[PDB]
Amino acid sequence: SRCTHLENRDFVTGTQGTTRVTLVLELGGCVTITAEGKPSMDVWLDSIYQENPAKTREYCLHAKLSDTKVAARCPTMGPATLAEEHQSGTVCKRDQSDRGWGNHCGLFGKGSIVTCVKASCEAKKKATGHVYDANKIVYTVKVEPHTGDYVAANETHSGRKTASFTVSSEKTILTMGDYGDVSLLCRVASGVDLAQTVILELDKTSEHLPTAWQVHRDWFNDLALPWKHEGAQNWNNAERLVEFGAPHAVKMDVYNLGDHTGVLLKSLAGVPVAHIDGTKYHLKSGHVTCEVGLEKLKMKGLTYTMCDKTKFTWKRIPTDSGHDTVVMEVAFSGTKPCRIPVRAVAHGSPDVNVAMLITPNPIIENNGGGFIEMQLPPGDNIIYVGELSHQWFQKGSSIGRVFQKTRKGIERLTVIGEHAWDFGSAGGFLTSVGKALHTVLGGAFNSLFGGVGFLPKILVGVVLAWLGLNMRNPTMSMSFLLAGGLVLAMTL
Amino acid sequence: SRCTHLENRDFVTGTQGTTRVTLVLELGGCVTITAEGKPSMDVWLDSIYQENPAKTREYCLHAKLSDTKVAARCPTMGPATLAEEHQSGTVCKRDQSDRGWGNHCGLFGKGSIVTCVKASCEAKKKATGHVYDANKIVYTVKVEPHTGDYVAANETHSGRKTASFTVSSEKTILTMGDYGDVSLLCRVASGVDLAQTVILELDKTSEHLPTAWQVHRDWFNDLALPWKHEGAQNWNNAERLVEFGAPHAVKMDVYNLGDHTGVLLKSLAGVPVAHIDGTKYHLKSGHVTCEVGLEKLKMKGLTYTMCDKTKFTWKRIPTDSGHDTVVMEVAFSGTKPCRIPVRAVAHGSPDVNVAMLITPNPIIENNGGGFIEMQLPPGDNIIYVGELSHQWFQKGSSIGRVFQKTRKGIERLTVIGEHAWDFGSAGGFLTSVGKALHTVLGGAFNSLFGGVGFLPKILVGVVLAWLGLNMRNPTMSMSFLLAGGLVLAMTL
Amino acid sequence: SRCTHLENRDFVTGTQGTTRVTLVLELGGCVTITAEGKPSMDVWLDSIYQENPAKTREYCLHAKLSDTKVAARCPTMGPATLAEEHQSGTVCKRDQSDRGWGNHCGLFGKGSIVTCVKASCEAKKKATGHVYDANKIVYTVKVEPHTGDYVAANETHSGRKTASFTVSSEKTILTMGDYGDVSLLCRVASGVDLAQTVILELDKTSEHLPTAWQVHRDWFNDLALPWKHEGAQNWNNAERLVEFGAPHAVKMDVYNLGDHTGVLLKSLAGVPVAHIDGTKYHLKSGHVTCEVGLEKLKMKGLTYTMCDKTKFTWKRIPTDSGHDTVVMEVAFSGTKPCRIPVRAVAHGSPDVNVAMLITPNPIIENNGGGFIEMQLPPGDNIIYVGELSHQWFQKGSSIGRVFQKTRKGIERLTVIGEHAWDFGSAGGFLTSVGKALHTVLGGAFNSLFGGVGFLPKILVGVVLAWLGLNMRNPTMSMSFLLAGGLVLAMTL
Amino acid sequence: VLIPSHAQGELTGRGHKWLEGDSLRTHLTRVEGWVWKNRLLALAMVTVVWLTLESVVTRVAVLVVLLCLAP
Amino acid sequence: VLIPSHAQGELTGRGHKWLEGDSLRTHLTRVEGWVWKNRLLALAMVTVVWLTLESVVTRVAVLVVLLCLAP
Amino acid sequence: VLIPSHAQGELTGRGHKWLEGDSLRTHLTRVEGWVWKNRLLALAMVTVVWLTLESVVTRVAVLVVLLCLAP
Ligand SMILES: *[C@@H]1O[C@H](CO)[C@@H](O)[C@H](O)[C@H]1NC(C)=O
Ligand SMILES: *[C@@H]1O[C@H](CO)[C@@H](O)[C@H](O)[C@H]1NC(C)=O
Ligand SMILES: *[C@@H]1O[C@H](CO)[C@@H](O)[C@H](O)[C@H]1NC(C)=O
Repeated sequence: SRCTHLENRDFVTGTQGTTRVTLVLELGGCVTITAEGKPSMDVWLDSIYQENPAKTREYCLHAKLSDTKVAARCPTMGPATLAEEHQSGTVCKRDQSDRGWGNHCGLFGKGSIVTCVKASCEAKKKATGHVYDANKIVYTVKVEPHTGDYVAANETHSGRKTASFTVSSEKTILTMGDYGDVSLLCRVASGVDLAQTVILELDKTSEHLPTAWQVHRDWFNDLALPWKHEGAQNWNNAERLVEFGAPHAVKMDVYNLGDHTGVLLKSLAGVPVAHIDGTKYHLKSGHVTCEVGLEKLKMKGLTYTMCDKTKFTWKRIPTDSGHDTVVMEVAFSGTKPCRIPVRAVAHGSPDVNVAMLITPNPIIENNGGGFIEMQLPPGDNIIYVGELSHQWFQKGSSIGRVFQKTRKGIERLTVIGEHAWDFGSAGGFLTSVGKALHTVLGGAFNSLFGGVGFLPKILVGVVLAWLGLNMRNPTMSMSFLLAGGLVLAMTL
Repeated sequence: SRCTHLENRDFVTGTQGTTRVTLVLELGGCVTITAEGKPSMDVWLDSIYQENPAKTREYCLHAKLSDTKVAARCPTMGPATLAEEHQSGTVCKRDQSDRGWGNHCGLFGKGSIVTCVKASCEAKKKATGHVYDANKIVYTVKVEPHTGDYVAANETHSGRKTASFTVSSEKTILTMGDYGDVSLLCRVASGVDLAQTVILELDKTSEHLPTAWQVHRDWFNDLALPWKHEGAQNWNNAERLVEFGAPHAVKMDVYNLGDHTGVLLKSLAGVPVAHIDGTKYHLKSGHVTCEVGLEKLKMKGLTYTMCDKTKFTWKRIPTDSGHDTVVMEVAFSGTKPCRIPVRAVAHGSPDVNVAMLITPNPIIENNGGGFIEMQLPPGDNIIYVGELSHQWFQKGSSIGRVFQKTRKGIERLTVIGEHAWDFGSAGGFLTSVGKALHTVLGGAFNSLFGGVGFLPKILVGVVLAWLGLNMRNPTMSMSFLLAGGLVLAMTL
Repeated sequence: SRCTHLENRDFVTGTQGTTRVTLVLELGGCVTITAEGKPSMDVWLDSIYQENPAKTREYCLHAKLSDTKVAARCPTMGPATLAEEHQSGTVCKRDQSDRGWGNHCGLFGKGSIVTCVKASCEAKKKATGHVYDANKIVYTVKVEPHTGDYVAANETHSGRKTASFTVSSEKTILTMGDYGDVSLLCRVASGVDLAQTVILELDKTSEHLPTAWQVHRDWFNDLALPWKHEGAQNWNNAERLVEFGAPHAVKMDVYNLGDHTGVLLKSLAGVPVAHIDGTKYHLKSGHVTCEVGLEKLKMKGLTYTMCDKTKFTWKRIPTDSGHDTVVMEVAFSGTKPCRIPVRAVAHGSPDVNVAMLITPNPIIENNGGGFIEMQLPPGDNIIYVGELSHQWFQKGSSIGRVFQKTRKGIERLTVIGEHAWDFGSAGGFLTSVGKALHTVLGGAFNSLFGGVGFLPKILVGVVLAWLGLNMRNPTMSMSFLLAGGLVLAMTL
Repeated sequence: VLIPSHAQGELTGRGHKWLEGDSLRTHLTRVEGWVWKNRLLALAMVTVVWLTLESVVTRVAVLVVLLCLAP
Repeated sequence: VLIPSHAQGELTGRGHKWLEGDSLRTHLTRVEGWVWKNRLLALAMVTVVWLTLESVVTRVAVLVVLLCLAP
Repeated sequence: VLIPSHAQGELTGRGHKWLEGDSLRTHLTRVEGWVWKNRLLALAMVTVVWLTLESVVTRVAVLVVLLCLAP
């Protein structure tokens, strides 16, 4: 049961006869799939990476300046000119000095002056922007059967399976061993928007920094630095790291603005970190749409015998998972293998089972089993495992759980619904209408207010509310009602 | 395919039972004529030229002047005279000079003076006008089968067949090899309006200019430059390049206004270019109406077995053509010949072959085959070639494509004019009435408008709109109808 | 009497007790100073010139282009670049071309393309601007006494005197033999504006053109052509004679817009010509104010005997001059020197002389004298020289001469502008008021609508009239008469 | 691209002038030649103004404006 | 002397065209430069037209007409 | 994290220590860019405020103030 390790776990449920289930998988999240008569699976998107991306630009972070030269002219002797003005990799400026008898000219007045320096980029002071190729990125999905064995985060479950989806991938069959077989399919076209992502890499071996960052393409293209394309010989806009002092007689001075790394890193704030693993460049934020096929899964040990009721013992006592589920582990000491006599009752002992087992048909195997995961109705309950028993009090009210489930839905709804409304296993008659409305609403609310940001959005919403107070006639008030909906959407 | 090479191809199509389809083969464009149960063809017009078109008149752009001679007589004596006034091919002027005992006359006053110069054109500084002969103009039209072999623009497909059309030439039958015989008629009488058209040469074989321009008969006949007919020995109005100085004592200067060529080249701005290829004078704009006789083309290889699904490999993966088609190439290592098992499956309908192939019955043969082009509906699809596959997301939108087709139609009607009305087919009422009204209205409008120019269009529109606002009676509404009609038509 | 050789003679007249006359000498004019009891003087500004003015700019009139090169990149391979983009004297352009599998790229889309040519000015096709220096320009004033021996314009008078003026100069004393001394003071700072003037020259060797033109500084500075200062090796804005055709797939064509000289020569059409005499750069328009101290002029020959009336004969019979003035020459065969008895007696009125002699105290000498100039009353006259007589008829009319003289005053006001008040000025309060009014009006009208030119000034004047045709209040009704004055100021 | 002229009245003086007469009246020629092309429209345009501007005097100003705008 | 611009006159369609866009643009650059040098007088005449009102569209019509009539 | 801009203190007005005084005017490219990026919304605000307000100066000054408050 991997996904006990992880906040942002989701549950999905299939009816009897449910054969194929749509999901949206995302990094830092997991789906526990359950269905009637079928073993449960934990499914998650492990990693989004590409080997050897292409690259877009290099930016310079610290200029090296050298070979300052100056030329000047008396006030009527026309423009001063330097031979270096046309050499590649130089920064120049032209200006007017003041001249007179005191500078060995004939005339008092203004006289032309020009200055140029060689400009280069300091060793290991470049930023490189890498970009993805839609045909080569790999979407790695992993699946684990709920075998009822527990393993830590620094252990590997014996039955973990992996598929590596790509544009060439078609559809994958994963042999789960005794649990049968799962069909799995994922649409890379539905993945991250590879167009708008740039992987900003700084030069190597910085110990106390991220290895790379994931940044917006237009922001990266708007950096205020000298730049060149891959393999180009010289830096464009090299003047951006240089300033020229005011001219003074025949003399003019050049000031290096120094290392701009600090203003970059201070500008890289609120920005998701990325990762690099040798040649593999990984994202850390993204999602994919997949289509899990429960057709051929089956359950181990439905013919196994019932265990001895007397021989159980708690190894891990019932405790709260923080998902409103109870997790536990029993040792067993009889002859094996056998089915674990799990049941639970509400207090007053009506002898009606209220255990929602997430673990299918719990079994003690010849060398494994005994972990159990349950959901229970609110209030006072008694859990039983054979004769072994434990009083449990379940915290939240039913209306509280309903609200919390809606809050989880809303929490995912911004990220997933902006990608796709249909997380909820194709409630299609409702879901398609909701998707259409949300699509056109997002179209409006993004074409307007696009890039405005939450605070300026809200401020303009308040301006529109004041216009509401200024609406002379009912139709104008309807236009305010539209602005009300806008300002609500932006405040939410 | 050729038409892949061009940003401007039209997918004319015909149902089963369709024959003798009608095209209007705009130069600088291509037609992919696809017919159910028949081989697809690419058809286009490759050249419009005439060999050695006759010439109208010549201008000179830089005068050579020589033998300046002057005579003058005292004020009471009489008029000054030169024989160089009668010896034709000179430029001359008579004027009056102040004279007196300052200049050895007997009496003060104004006395007659005459000046003459010989004039001729500078070497290779002529310009020349040529005019097409409606019974010697030649058209050429090329057809190429969709064999499923790709061929770059610097290579020649083995099925590229050329027809040459002269108005004396009846229906032409071209044997497309195994696919059978296509036939054409391309009656030259639908060509460009040769009466409007003059070709302007500049006599030099300049290394950095277009070799000729195409210009309207009026503008070329209006030029304010000295001119002659071919083989006439001397220039008329040569004075247009010669400006006399003001008289002074017994003397007048003659000043030469120098080379006009930069003026002419700048005044040409806006004009269509042409080309000269030895003796052949090619236009670079036009069209012709072709009947295309498809009735004898036949499919190739409907009786071959399928290929083995296993052995296909992507030589070139599916990629967007920019024409909203998917273009791809496979290579196959099995025995030959065999039929390619192409399919495309929509996400919504896993059992439906949605692939609308442009290529007919795609075949592998001992030296060719395996290039494929298809069209797909917007959204998410998986292309297959037997076992080989590729996820394709068709980026367009149905309404967007229809709107783009309306834009194409508007463009065609603008550039072609009335002939556009009978593109594709006779089209019954809508086409014939549209042609009739468009011809009548466009003829009357061009009769009023011809030469008025852009800013005068805007001026007249604004004037008519202002009058429509100002004036009283109901007929002014019709004037506004004219005002809007002109304004939008001219602004579109 | 040099001034007889010109059309535009002027007369200036002094009573007894005339001292320092003020003149405005004008280039191409000539002033006859006359005074009671003194010899008359011709005075004129002979020439204005400077040796080797400083070159302000060169402009190029015909670019040579060579070494065309091109580089291009497939749609994602970033900017194409050339080493030529940085060098001196290269013109380059960057653009995009449509590329795809038709030209061996992998992607359909817009490739990057760049092209460069060397651009250099062809041979002699340069225009050079020169600027005068107030410290070095020399104004040459000449003076000639009315000694009464005639000479043609083709021959040099025996007593012509030259003064050269510069900032180094002072009251200059010219000794004219027995006619005494004359004092010239001329204000170099009162001459032409040396900032507003530029001499433009082309190839001086051009057989049928003037050597130079006296253009205005702002026009020459706003010329569009490629330009550089003297000695600079590389043309700024060299692209302005070059243009690049639309990108084909992997090519851009480059075109030379040809010899601009005809455009420049046409644009000159407003301009007064100038002149170059080896090193001496001469102007052909301008004026200087001068003060001519008459006080030491001396009458020659008042002690001589009267000539014998018997012995005159005509060397040149009387004639009009077009200055409403009669000129003649007599021979003599008595002993000499002597004083010529010249008189004129109107008709039928024998005792009233009417000979207003302009050549004073006429004398005949060994190889000298004998030429006489006088002005006469309109109508019949008899001219006598001793016993020699001629029945001159003086055409014209009494009021006609007054009208002609006052019209010349308007011509003077038109061509001089402000300074016309100085001409003939012996100081007077009314003249000072006139100069004040003219200076304020000229300052307003030169600032308001300065450089607007006559047709746009007509436009603005009539617009200002229209804006006053029928108006709400008289409070700005002056505007219509100001417009009338503007029209009058426009008219001339 | 283009070289403008400059006003005839700027420097003046009595010297010989290059193309002295060509600065002004020549500009009328393009208008007359324009009329000789436009004529059907031109008379129509005139009559359009003439019929609408029954306010007589402003006919002249309007048609002068139109003719001077006419290339 | 003068040669008229053909730029619109042939109305011809698809192909390759000499110097097309700068032909249209340079007229506007002429008006922009004339306005730029005028702006003192232009603003004065603007306020003079403000002394008048048949309509604001008349005001802008007269201003545009004047700026197009002059270079 | 923030460093306060010295122009708020500007301990002597005689100073010449950087370009930055002119650069502050270049920083109006923030407002102008916000204008250029949102012209249709600005024109919307224009069309709104030009119609909704009766006062004439506020129909400039308020929009100016809002565009200067926009970052
Ligand atoms: C996993 O971590 C625990 C605690 O850090 C440690 O006792 C155990 O040995 C680790 N096992 C592995 C395989 O790293
Ligand atoms: C066509 O162009 C390609 C450019 O890559 C070249 O390799 C090939 O040899 C050319 N073929 C012909 C026939 O020109
Ligand atoms: C002009 O003057 C020269 C000498 O200065 C003389 O020889 C010649 O005869 C003169 N010209 C005429 C036409 O007499």
